[PDB]
Amino acid sequence: PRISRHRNSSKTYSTPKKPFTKPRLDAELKLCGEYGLKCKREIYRARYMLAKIRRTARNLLTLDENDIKRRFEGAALLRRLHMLGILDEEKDQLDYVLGLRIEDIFKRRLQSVIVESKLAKSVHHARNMIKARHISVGGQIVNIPSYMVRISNTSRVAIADTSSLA
Amino acid sequence: MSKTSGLYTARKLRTVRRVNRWADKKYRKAHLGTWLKANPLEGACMARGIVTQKIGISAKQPNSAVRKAVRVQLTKNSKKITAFVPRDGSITYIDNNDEVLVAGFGRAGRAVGDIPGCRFKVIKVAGIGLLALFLRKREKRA
Amino acid sequence: EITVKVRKVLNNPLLQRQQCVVDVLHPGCTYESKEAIKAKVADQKNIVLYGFKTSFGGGHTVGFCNAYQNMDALMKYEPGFRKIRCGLIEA
Amino acid sequence: LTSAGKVRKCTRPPRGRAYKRLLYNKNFLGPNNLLIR
RNA sequence: GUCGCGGCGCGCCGAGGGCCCGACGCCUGGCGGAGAAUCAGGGUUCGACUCCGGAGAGCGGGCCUGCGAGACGGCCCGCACAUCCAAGGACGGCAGCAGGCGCGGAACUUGCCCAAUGCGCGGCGCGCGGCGGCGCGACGGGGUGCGCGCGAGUCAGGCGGGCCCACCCCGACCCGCCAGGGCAAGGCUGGUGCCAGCAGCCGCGGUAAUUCCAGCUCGGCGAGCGUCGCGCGGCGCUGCUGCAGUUGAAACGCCCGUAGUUGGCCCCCCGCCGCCACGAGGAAACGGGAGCGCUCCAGGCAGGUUGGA
RNA sequence: AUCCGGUCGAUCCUGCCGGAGCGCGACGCUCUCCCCAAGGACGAAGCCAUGCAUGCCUCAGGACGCGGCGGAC
Ligand SMILES: [K+]
Ligand SMILES: [K+]
Ligand SMILES: [K+]
Ligand SMILES: [K+]
Ligand SMILES: [K+]
Ligand SMILES: [K+]
Ligand SMILES: [K+]
Ligand SMILES: [K+]
Ligand SMILES: [K+]
Ligand SMILES: [K+]
Ligand SMILES: [K+]
Ligand SMILES: [K+]
Ligand SMILES: [K+]
Ligand SMILES: [K+]
Ligand SMILES: [K+]
Ligand SMILES: [K+]
Ligand SMILES: [K+]
Ligand SMILES: [K+]
Ligand SMILES: [K+]
Ligand SMILES: [K+]
Ligand SMILES: [K+]
Ligand SMILES: [K+]
Ligand SMILES: [K+]
Ligand SMILES: [K+]
Ligand SMILES: [K+]
Ligand SMILES: [K+]
Ligand SMILES: [K+]
Ligand SMILES: [K+]
Ligand SMILES: [K+]
Ligand SMILES: [K+]
Ligand SMILES: [K+]
Ligand SMILES: [K+]
Ligand SMILES: [K+]
Ligand SMILES: [K+]
Ligand SMILES: [K+]
Ligand SMILES: [K+]
Ligand SMILES: [K+]
Ligand SMILES: [K+]
Ligand SMILES: [K+]
Ligand SMILES: [K+]
Ligand SMILES: [K+]
Ligand SMILES: [K+]
Ligand SMILES: [K+]
Ligand SMILES: [K+]
Ligand SMILES: [K+]
Ligand SMILES: [K+]
Ligand SMILES: [K+]
Ligand SMILES: [K+]
Ligand SMILES: [K+]
Ligand SMILES: [K+]
Ligand SMILES: [K+]
Ligand SMILES: [K+]
Ligand SMILES: [K+]
Ligand SMILES: [K+]
Ligand SMILES: [K+]
Ligand SMILES: [K+]
Ligand SMILES: [K+]
Ligand SMILES: [K+]
Ligand SMILES: [K+]
Ligand SMILES: [K+]
Ligand SMILES: [K+]
Ligand SMILES: [K+]
Ligand SMILES: [K+]
Ligand SMILES: [K+]
Ligand SMILES: [K+]
Ligand SMILES: [K+]
Ligand SMILES: [K+]
Ligand SMILES: [K+]
Ligand SMILES: [K+]
Ligand SMILES: [K+]
Ligand SMILES: [K+]
Ligand SMILES: [K+]
Ligand SMILES: [Mg+2]
Ligand SMILES: [Mg+2]
Ligand SMILES: [Mg+2]
Ligand SMILES: [Mg+2]
Ligand SMILES: [Mg+2]
Ligand SMILES: [Mg+2]
Repeated sequence: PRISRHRNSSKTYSTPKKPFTKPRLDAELKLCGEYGLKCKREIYRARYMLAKIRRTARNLLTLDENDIKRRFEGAALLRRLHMLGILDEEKDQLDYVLGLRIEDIFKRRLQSVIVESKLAKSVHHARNMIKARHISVGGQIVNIPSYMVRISNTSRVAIADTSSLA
Repeated sequence: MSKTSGLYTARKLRTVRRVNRWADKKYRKAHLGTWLKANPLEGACMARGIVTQKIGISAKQPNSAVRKAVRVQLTKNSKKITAFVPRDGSITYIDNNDEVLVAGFGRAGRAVGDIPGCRFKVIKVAGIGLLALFLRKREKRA
Repeated sequence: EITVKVRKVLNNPLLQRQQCVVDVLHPGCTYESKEAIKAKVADQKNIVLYGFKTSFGGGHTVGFCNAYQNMDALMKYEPGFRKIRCGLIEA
Repeated sequence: LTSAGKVRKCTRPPRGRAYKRLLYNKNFLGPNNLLIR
């Protein structure tokens, strides 16, 4: 067989069960307003990634406090959530992995980082400037709007010094 | 308990299930094969044939209308069916020997609405989709 | 162009060669071509540059070097098409 | 079958993110009321 | 006789062997497993094709050579089909790669290379395997602007590549498809007048139609939307978990009774099952899962003393 | 770990019919850029024109031939 038959691939979003439901059909465009979202697949994707960390946490929390699998994956899960900035330092217990939301995932996009840093007038301006290739992340130039910035790479957001803007 | 129990009754709990599944009309309809036989399409999404006559069908008891249909002779097994031509005015695009493509109404071969005896419909005539043909996106030659 | 870094040097005296990996740095400009860095990579006719690639944005390039001492080394231990892109055999 | 098609024979807004932005600002009382238009 | 055991074969002797814990027979639009689809838990359905194992080379058969074949890009014969031929004769096996016919709702080039990966023999050969072409099956990412700069294209040079190109880098120019009565988010003018037509289900239409045909307006998901067929879910309408049996469908007219299923209380500290835990031994891939910024990502196993637990 | 619409003058049920999600194919309409990638399996194990799919090295310029190993993978 050609060697390409052996590559893995996978879907990254889940579509809600009841589509035509007014109350959250409204709070769903509210999110497309408070950030610059092309369509609903980027809310679906955020729900998809929150669901998995929730499922892992419930699996671990069924278990017992002195157990090895807790001692392994709880520490791993908290470390990766803290370094992505989905969870902050003061909450170092697994039971806090349950009370997150989509919004704290959205907070660490570049479009949010540069608006905290005030590098763009707004979020829609931030989007257009992202694709114009004008903002770099620590000396390397990042074309991605959905880019997820570790709080280590979060001090080094700025204009890309090769740009019409220095 | 009106059901058998006890650690050594697995064989009976399986015999009961196997016998009682056939009392469900859907399980029997999808697993007995007599429908797979009686099905004019022989278990497919669609099939083609040649038109043998154009007919009109008088609607069922509450409504009143003359729906439009064609008697189709299937190519793959030489059977007779009737297909409802949808979408106002389309019955003109179905000549007396045409290769037409036939699919279903839904409901796995049950009559729909008020059209008696018809479980199929035509979706393409002479290589052209009838939706676009109605919508003036393609045109039959002459 | 400005910065020319060799890393992971395997002096391999079974094939009479030196393997390194070269990193070219050039903020905004280029390194000209694999014909330019040579001077810094090293004479320079015994140096085989291959497998170079740039990256998004630009500024950095990564490639691989072989250093063959003898001439028959680069006719014996070296592949063919390599030399046809090197101008040597020309066949 | 002679009455076929009787009635038939006798009868740049912005895009994507910005378009959903237009809807966002437009809505945030029916949309297609007879009153508003 | 066989490489060898064996009713494997032959002679003689006996009458055994299987079965409601489903034999035997019939049917299958039956290749098995590793696995995949669905989704609280328990489950349902499919296992064409990537790895492993089996079996075949139009269909019955027979065999030679060799360590190894009942081999079909080896031979011999019967059958069904085709081929050239001066008429006497010879000859084939694409369920190998491309391509043609036919069938069907349904599936691409009659390309270039052995440079990698492996194997053979030995520097070559290899339709393995690779590299381009066709390719909205499907997956992942980014636009159709923001308040004033870009990518999509064009032309040059690198980089890469067996030879070209695609990606990256540097120079100069520069939506659509379905709907708007309810289920279910979204409402005025003209036409038609149980007609034409809509309508998955309720229902609409009888010359003032919230539903047809149109115009305006508004809704939905969105480079993708709609229609058809099937699997899973919805379904506690198959019920082990967990349905129902007075009257809605449903307790055999009764008693006896074998197989089956079930069976009070008691001695603890022995043996033999069941059960619970922990090991040993055997395959990856997939599924999880520790670490790693292919710019992110679907990925891959990278990488800056390492690592793939 | 969710329901909904369809049996009345009105009402509570049983019970099906119909709707709402994911996946696999086929058909229709539509299509800016890049990356990944399946593709004559589906009661026709039907039939095949044309080309290619297996070669590589003891005894004399060399071929040719003999011999050998492989073609059972
Ligand atoms: K009962
Ligand atoms: K019961
Ligand atoms: K019972
Ligand atoms: K028991
Ligand atoms: K039962
Ligand atoms: K014997
Ligand atoms: K005998
Ligand atoms: K006997
Ligand atoms: K049986
Ligand atoms: K079959
Ligand atoms: K079950
Ligand atoms: K389950
Ligand atoms: K389960
Ligand atoms: K279920
Ligand atoms: K279930
Ligand atoms: K396949
Ligand atoms: K196979
Ligand atoms: K297989
Ligand atoms: K295999
Ligand atoms: K195998
Ligand atoms: K095998
Ligand atoms: K096999
Ligand atoms: K075999
Ligand atoms: K056979
Ligand atoms: K044969
Ligand atoms: K045969
Ligand atoms: K044979
Ligand atoms: K044979
Ligand atoms: K076949
Ligand atoms: K075949
Ligand atoms: K080919
Ligand atoms: K055909
Ligand atoms: K056809
Ligand atoms: K090779
Ligand atoms: K090939
Ligand atoms: K520009
Ligand atoms: K350009
Ligand atoms: K420009
Ligand atoms: K410009
Ligand atoms: K447009
Ligand atoms: K309509
Ligand atoms: K239906
Ligand atoms: K309905
Ligand atoms: K009117
Ligand atoms: K069910
Ligand atoms: K259930
Ligand atoms: K009961
Ligand atoms: K009664
Ligand atoms: K009865
Ligand atoms: K009784
Ligand atoms: K009985
Ligand atoms: K009795
Ligand atoms: K009794
Ligand atoms: K008894
Ligand atoms: K018993
Ligand atoms: K029992
Ligand atoms: K018992
Ligand atoms: K008992
Ligand atoms: K046990
Ligand atoms: K293995
Ligand atoms: K359930
Ligand atoms: K209804
Ligand atoms: K009702
Ligand atoms: K009643
Ligand atoms: K009811
Ligand atoms: K086929
Ligand atoms: K075929
Ligand atoms: K086949
Ligand atoms: K089939
Ligand atoms: K041999
Ligand atoms: K052979
Ligand atoms: K072999
Ligand atoms: Mg199987
Ligand atoms: Mg062979
Ligand atoms: Mg051929
Ligand atoms: Mg066909
Ligand atoms: Mg159920
Ligand atoms: Mg195939």
